[PDB]
Amino acid sequence: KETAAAKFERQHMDSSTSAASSSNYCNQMMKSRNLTKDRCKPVNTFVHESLADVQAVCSQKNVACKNGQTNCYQSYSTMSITDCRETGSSKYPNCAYKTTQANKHIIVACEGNPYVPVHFDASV
Ligand SMILES: Nc1nc2c(ncn2[C@H]2C[C@H](O)[C@@H](COP(=O)(O)O)O2)c(=O)[nH]1
Ligand SMILES: Nc1nc2c(ncn2[C@H]2C[C@H](O)[C@@H](COP(=O)(O)O)O2)c(=O)[nH]1
Repeated sequence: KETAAAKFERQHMDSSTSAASSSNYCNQMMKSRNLTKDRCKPVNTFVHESLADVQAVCSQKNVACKNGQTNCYQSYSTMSITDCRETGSSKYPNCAYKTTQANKHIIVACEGNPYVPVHFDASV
């Protein structure tokens, strides 16, 4: 019965590494986190920080979500992230991703008891 909180962690958290070490990281992780079974998800960001540090963003800078919701929050600090997005070649079910390492602020939507991230909105 996967909760939105848990779906966030499966799609976006990778606390086991400080950054993507190889150019194949997104192909391996998108598959292994189950993000290509229904379709190729076009864009997905992984965050290489502890869970507590990411959950804490829900008490940091309140901003508008891209869709106008008001329950989005931007990290005060940059975070280590991996941008995964489909390449030109990518075509379901043969998904293909480019791996880009970056240091950026994250913007997430939060909800719940506990009040935790449930959607990754953007990096800036
Ligand atoms: N839903 C969702 N959107 C993402 C995620 N990572 C980045 N984005 C969004 C932010 C931007 O709206 C868009 C990419 O835009 P750009 O970098 O300009 O091509 O993807 C993610 O993990 N989930
Ligand atoms: N609770 C909640 N879930 C959302 C929001 N936007 C997208 N989702 C859900 C739909 C999908 O199950 C999932 C997609 O993951 P993400 O890449 O984090 O947007 O997030 C939102 O604003 N609030």
